[PDB]
Amino acid sequence: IWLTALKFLGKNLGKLAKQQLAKL
Repeated sequence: IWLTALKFLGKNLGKLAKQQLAKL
């Protein structure tokens, strides 16, 4: 479930993208 995890990690990835936005 590596490609899947990438989605979660992506969830973690974007959730982060938000941390970037919030600050922006």
